[PDB]
Amino acid sequence: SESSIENFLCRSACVYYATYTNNSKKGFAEWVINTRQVAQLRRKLELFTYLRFDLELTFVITSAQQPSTASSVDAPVQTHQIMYVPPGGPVPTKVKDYAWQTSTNPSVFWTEGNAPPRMSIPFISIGNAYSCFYDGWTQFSRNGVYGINTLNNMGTLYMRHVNEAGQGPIKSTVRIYFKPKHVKAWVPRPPRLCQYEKQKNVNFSPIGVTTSRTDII
Amino acid sequence: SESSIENFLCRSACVYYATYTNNSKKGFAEWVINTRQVAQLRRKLELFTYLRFDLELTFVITSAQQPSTASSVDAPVQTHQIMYVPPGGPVPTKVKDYAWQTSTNPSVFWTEGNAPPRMSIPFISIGNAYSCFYDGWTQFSRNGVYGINTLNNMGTLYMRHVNEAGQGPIKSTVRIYFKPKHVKAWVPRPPRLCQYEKQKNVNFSPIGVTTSRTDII
Amino acid sequence: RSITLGNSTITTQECANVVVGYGVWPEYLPTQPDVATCRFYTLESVQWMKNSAGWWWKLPDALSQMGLFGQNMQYHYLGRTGYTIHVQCNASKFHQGCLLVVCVPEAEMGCSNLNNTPEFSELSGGDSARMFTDTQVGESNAKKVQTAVWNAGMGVGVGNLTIFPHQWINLRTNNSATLVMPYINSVPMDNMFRHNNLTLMIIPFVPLNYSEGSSPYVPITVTIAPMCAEYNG
Amino acid sequence: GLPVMTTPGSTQFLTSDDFQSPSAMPQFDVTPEMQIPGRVNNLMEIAEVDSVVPVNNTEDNVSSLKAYQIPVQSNSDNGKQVFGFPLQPGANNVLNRTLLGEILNYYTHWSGSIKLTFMFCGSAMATGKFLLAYSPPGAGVPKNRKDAMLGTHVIWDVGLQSSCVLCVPWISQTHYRYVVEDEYTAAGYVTCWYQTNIVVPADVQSSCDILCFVSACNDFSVRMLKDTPFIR
Amino acid sequence: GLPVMTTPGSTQFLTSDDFQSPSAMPQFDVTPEMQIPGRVNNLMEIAEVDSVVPVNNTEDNVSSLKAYQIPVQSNSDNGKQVFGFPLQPGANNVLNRTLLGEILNYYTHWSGSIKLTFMFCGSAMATGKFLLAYSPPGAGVPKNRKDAMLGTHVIWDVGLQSSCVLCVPWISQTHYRYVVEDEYTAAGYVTCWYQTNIVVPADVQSSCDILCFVSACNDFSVRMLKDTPFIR
Amino acid sequence: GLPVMTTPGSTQFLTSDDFQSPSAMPQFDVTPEMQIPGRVNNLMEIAEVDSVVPVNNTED
Repeated sequence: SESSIENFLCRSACVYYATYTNNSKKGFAEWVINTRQVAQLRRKLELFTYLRFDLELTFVITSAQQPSTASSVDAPVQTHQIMYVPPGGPVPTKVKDYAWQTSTNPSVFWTEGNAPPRMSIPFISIGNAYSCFYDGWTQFSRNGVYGINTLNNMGTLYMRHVNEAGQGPIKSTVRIYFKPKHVKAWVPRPPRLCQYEKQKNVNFSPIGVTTSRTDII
Repeated sequence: SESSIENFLCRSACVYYATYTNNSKKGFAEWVINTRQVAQLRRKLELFTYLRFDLELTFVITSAQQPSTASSVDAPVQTHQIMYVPPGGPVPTKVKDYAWQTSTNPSVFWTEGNAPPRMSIPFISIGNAYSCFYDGWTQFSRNGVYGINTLNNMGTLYMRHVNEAGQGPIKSTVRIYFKPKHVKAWVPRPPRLCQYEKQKNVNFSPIGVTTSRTDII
Repeated sequence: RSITLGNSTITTQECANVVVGYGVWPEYLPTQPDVATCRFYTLESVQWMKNSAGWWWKLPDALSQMGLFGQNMQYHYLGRTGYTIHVQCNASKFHQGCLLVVCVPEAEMGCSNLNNTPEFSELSGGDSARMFTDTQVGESNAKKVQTAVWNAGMGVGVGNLTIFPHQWINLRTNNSATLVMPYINSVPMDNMFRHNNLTLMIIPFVPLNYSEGSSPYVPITVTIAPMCAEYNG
Repeated sequence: GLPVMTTPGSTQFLTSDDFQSPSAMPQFDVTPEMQIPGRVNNLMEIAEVDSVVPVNNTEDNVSSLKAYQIPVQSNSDNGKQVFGFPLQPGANNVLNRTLLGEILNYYTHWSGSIKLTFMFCGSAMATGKFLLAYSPPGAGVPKNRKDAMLGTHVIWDVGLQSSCVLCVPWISQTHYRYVVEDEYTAAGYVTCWYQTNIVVPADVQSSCDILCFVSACNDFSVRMLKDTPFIR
Repeated sequence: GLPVMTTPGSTQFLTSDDFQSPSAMPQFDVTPEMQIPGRVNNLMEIAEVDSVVPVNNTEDNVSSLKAYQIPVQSNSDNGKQVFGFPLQPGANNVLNRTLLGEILNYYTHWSGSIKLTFMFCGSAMATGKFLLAYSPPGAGVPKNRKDAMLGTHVIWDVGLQSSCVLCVPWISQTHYRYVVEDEYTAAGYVTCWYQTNIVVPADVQSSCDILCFVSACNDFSVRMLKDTPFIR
Repeated sequence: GLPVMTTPGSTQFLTSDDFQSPSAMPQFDVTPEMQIPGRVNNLMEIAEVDSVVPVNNTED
């Protein structure tokens, strides 16, 4: 029963790691949600063609004092905003922007020294299953690029400090965790042989089938 | 079922943002509760004439060390007071005033580093429904100004530091969130075309009906 | 024997074994056609020579120029169709070889240049077999499909291709193959000018070999028949 | 006391939660409800009423009441077009600022039908005939009256009936085709054609006008709310 | 209020827990399920299908389709070996990249059986005989046909049957012996031997080939998942 | 939400407690028990067997 689909895929994996400082006026994080980021979880999810799962994310945020000038740098506790843009929503560009303050981008606000901020996303897609492989062009668009399938779009995530600060600069890292839940899988698939070259496509270089030996006997 | 009245209006929206420093002797926040502050929530609430809803507010308070003089600025945790004046109550003017200490202005006291301080206001009005649009003059007054309707008065909010401080000045921001609850709506209305000019009235400049095209065929 | 659909007739053996998809028969749920679309569209024959490598047909594009099915697609884009594929090669008892006949759903393919992505005239030829090569397509080309046979064009090992619904053609003992594929897609009715939801591959594992004097080719004949089709008009 | 254990995601403010809350003013005894007429239970009741479509935008009639009227006269040319508008959604079409198009810009995916009532606001003595032709997505705009006749059409007698109803579908997503490109061919058209001229008695004016309404025929299906683009 | 008491291990993130979580998007009404064919309920259904084993690696056939074919001819030497491969797991054996060996590298302890179907892809007129000998763990590789006959063997008639099935066990752990050391003696071998020559008519080619498949005979028993070594 | 109130002695580690604990490896399916002979249920069974007393210590 350790070879079930749930016990094979319901795990956790650090999928992103980004830093953002509070004073540089271009410091805020950004991650487009996909599965093709880490090469060890991508290979387990590409054994099936159609998948359907809930999602569950947990963020592990730290901080570090950057070297200020002088005269008793003291600081209160910090608070972070972790915004979730749904598929087809507005997108920030600066750290001070309208698109943070909107009403259908459900943020979470979280202060230091507490439990980490877990939030759960349901299965959001217009279709009936996510498709790991799509042979065809970009549907519902005027110009199409091969094998994109804009219907398995899951969202984006944006993070920033909500504390203004003047005395000491503070940079902060984040480690987004990732966990499928209630997984259903259809149409199995052979396991990938060659190395993963890029992220958006299945391009490869051809390699031999297996490891050589000196004779057949 | 995503076109219900509750699922269209029970959302959250940052409606105010103000700062207050603890030492300047005129630093304390103030917000008169209305709906006409943000232009994206005002347009959704003006599709109906009469509304009736509970309210639910949540405050996201931070801090920032202002540059003091010297010699080891250290500070304990801070505590804030968030007072709610009902419609027809006393109103502070200075940060040290009697009207903070009164008994029918229900405050909340909250220290840093905890969960944010949510409080809920019921439907408080003498009438039976809030009116987004009122054609007529100010009832129950000696002199009347057009389209005011003093019966949909919801209150005021005031915030300040309850910690005296001498070493390092501390300024603090606040983001009041806003969420209707158990919404009932009556008498629908066409959606607003022209730009919102001012807050107290429905004055406008006349604009065309729709976007032009080069021919009718 | 002597099965007939519309105005077309083929003949198969009665003691044949047909493999049916993932265990399910194609069935209806929209305008339902059965008037000039339920007939056997015989594609032209390819010749299995000695130094051959393989062939692939993208499935709802090979029938896009064939008849009124090729005109039902132009006036009705959305639709959901099953299939039925007969492949039979006719070689004598003095030839030898072995073919693998798979049907690969969502066979996304790789490019020769690593950055780019392949074009339409290299993915699918309408009613014409595109063929693998036993060599490596070099990276100097711009948009060409990486058609090395042992990686099956998809970066995956060609031995493991038997997880898809397949059938072996062994010229010592067998002659034909029959595949019944149902409708496999995420959305219930998809576009059809931008989505090739099946791919029929024929790959020779053990090559053709014969003595001197025999016919130096063996022709393979593919017959596709859209069963349980519909559209949205 | 009792042993508890706080999970991750505990002291956080998720701005789309549903928890209880302490009431800031108890003991108040709020005023009870009153039967006010016209209660909206759903936003698909603002959609089912019908509003007038500004078919005649034309770059200087938009700041006027001439944007709503389609001009109709009696000319000397046998067979011509009265109007025609596409159905490609969002891209500045005429059904955008109407009472239906202001709701469906608060959503991202919607799919349903449309009623399109017309009305001949001309004299009571004028008589004629009109073609109301709908081109399905994929088929182009018709160019003659004859090939507009061969598609889907309802031939409208003015003297017998002063209002015609033409029910079409309308989908948020437009299925393009890979090779043939044009700004709106896979959307549809609701173009209309002069079948006969307008024959009128003496001492009656010939130049009439037509109004055009839009509604929702059956119930829609909207999903994934967002914010409208009709704001600064 | 109510008295509680927080135990140790309370505000911690254990990355293998199972707690509830607040949903980031309620009120959404997700799209319901659809009957898509071919549902995988367990990873022991990818294992039961059979794939072709690259028995003929040989240092320059690995980038080809010649790695899958075992060459068979008709020589002038009475009794010789066709092929032979060990069963020592993990250490670069031929069943490693197959459809079974890609699942069992996601685990650490597994134990079960194996089907090994063969297939003679030669002419329909050629006739011969083959020995299929399995040496159990502890017994060495056989060196003659005679002592290969005395072990476990299935003698395969080519003209009567074009496919033979030989079912062996395969265990993750190899019980070594203390004194006698060799790289794989306590693993097994599936070596195969020429019983007779290949007798063929005129105008038929003599050099044939053999394919070899592998599967899982009964159900396996895997435990303690890990990550695969087939990555950078 | 629900109102609670944390008593004294709450975030402490008393090294002789008995509380539940989150399992670090779920979904594992451990190996079941086997009848191994000679099960000790109590330390008063090591005592009831008899051993020889060194009565004759005597320094060498």
